[PDB]
Amino acid sequence: MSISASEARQRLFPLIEQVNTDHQPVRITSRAGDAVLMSADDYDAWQETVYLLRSPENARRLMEAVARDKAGHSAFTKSVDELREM
Amino acid sequence: MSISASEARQRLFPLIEQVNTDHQPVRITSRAGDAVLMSADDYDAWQETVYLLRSPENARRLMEAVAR
Amino acid sequence: MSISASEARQRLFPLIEQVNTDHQPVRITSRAGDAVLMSADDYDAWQETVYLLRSPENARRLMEAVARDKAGHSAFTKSVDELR
Amino acid sequence: MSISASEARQRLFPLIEQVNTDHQPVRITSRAGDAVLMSADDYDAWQETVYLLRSPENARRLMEAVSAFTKSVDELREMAGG
Repeated sequence: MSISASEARQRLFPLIEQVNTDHQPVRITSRAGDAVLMSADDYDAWQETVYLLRSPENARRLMEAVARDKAGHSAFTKSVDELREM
Repeated sequence: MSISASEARQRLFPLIEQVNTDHQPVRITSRAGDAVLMSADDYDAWQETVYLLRSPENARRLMEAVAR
Repeated sequence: MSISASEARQRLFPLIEQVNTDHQPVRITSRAGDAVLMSADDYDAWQETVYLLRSPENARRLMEAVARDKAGHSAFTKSVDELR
Repeated sequence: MSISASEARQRLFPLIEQVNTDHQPVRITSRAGDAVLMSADDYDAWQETVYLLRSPENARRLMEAVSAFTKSVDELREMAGG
């Protein structure tokens, strides 16, 4: 979860499998500054949902969609549970 | 809507049905500060979404799930 | 810690000053439904600051702009002065 | 503007430098799946500001961060810290 740009340039393939599995960002350090590698799905999803949050009513529309079905229930309970653990 | 504090005071109960129905906030003017009246479900969903947005993976999980 | 709509309609004015002085939203419970009353400023800032994070890269520019706000007009003029 | 991991591997050092100079993220595509590389300072601002936004008070404070009067603040400051 933190490594030199030097160790990361060798190890990009497994770092990318990594961020896409455990969904944990990787800090890459460097003399010319530090960087974060992350799952590109996660990042994109994060942007696109903030895109939809133009107002409280959209946040409400999101929660409902989540309340609609059993897969919504699953995904939302796991998120709250993640939260509850930290 | 967009009204005065006295206008908002006498009209307060229909304002609460209005907010719970059209989900639009109501801007109340007063020389003591402006205020917004919004539905409680809207407020709670907004604040909850923002809290859940702490983890980016959560967004991806909100997304994947609606699409189920 | 909520208040009934009837108590709210009564005390609207002091509720309004108070939502703006202490900036804490008040929850209103009624037979007509539930509401939250908060300052227009908290509400505008909530919506706009989220809109700005549409690009995660705005976060740092928000942080720095607010830092330049707290610095004062003072920091600017000195910048201007350091010269060619 | 996405590059292959095989490209990212080659110019990893200038890429890290770019991301931090430009304050723009880079999308890396690879046989191992997709990633986004971003300045660490800016990832951090981003996680922190979303954390702060839970609260509408903190949000207000991000919007609203902001003489003879101002003179005397400076005077008191100095008096209080000298």
